[PDB]
Amino acid sequence: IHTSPYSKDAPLVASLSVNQKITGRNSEKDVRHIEIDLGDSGLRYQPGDALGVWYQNDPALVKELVELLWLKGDEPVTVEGKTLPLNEALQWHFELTVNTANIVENYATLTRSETLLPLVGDKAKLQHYAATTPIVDMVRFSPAQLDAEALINLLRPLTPRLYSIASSQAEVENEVHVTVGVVRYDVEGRARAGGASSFLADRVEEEGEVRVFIEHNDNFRLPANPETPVIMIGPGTGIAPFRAFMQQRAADEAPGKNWLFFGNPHFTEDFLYQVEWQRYVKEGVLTRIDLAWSRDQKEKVYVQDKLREQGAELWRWINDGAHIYVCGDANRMAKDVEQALLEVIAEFGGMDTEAADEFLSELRVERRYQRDVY
Ligand SMILES: Cc1cc2nc3c(=O)[nH]c(=O)nc-3n(C[C@H](O)[C@H](O)[C@H](O)COP(=O)(O)OP(=O)(O)OC[C@H]3O[C@@H](n4cnc5c(N)ncnc54)[C@@H](O)[C@H]3O)c2cc1C
Repeated sequence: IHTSPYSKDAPLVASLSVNQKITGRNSEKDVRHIEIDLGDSGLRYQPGDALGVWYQNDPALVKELVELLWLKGDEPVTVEGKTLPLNEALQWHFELTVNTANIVENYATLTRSETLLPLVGDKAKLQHYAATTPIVDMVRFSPAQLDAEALINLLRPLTPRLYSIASSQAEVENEVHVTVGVVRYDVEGRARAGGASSFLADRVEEEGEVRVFIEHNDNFRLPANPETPVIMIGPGTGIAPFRAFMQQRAADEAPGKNWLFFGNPHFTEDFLYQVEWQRYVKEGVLTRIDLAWSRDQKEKVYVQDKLREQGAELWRWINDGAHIYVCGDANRMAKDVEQALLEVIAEFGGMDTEAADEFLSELRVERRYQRDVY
């Protein structure tokens, strides 16, 4: 019923309409609010879905790599059977911004780096090297000749990055919006960044071309049912889909109660989309909002601490049939929010541990505990 030309292979050639820094002038983060125009295409998506974004590497990063190897583009290389100049394969077809244990160990072996060979066969050193030294600086630090084919052989194909959608088409129309944290760091003074997030944030697009597709997520959806209470836990860039949810519930005039738990380092710099949350609260759509600012005062505070502190009202909402949503960092945040939810269930339901556990699992079976963590 909704088939669509357009997918990860065959993406829509869309364009960039807004690229706006959303963190204040003293934040440590660079977060962009992006809006991509979907023209005529009819690309459709629902709150909860994600936008797949094809990206190109930075041409100044390819150039730095090409030059440290003594090559230029000129060098023909084979990518999936077609013959291309090396700087095109590097800009469009291969990953340059993520280093791995495997790429280090292979590059070490291949070039016989005098300086990286001591890492070969040592997992912990390899992962540590990779986790701190991007490809381009591994080559700076270990000069060695590499043909263009041996260079391409070593790299991993480029793949699109997924960004939770931050808009509802009922509000925005033929537009998609996304909330991108831009990965930025430096090695000795050389500015480095995430391939896709820095592409969106700094390069291709000027107001300008982007290749996109929808990654549907039927396991991350508002209640069909405008009256069911929703609980939303999305710190940092995890707030995206919750901006999709609220655009939807405001446009549909759903009367259901909505609660947002949000968190980030500083109230005055990292309150993503702060004046929307104020208008939502003012219009009656956002019922409750709890905020955790980790760096504003000494003791570190996170959304899990706020869940714990609102346990009793959380338990009352859960008992009113609330849906619970978690979005954001899978590594520590998802796990710490889970435990806090288990502790709220145990303490305000009457149960302790295994029963709290069965209770959350029943909520998930049942589709009242949905997560999009990454
Ligand atoms: C379903 C889903 C939804 C998502 N939603 C969002 C979203 O709403 N917003 C969002 O921002 N992201 C989201 N992401 C994550 C996003 O897809 C990306 O993985 C993220 O944008 C990073 O991609 P990148 O291309 O910019 O960087 P990459 O190029 O993939 O790289 C990150 C890296 O930089 C290096 N690195 C970083 N810092 C340093 C340092 N100091 N020292 C040396 N090495 C370092 C690399 O080795 C690795 O660490 C989502 C992911 C998924 C799967």
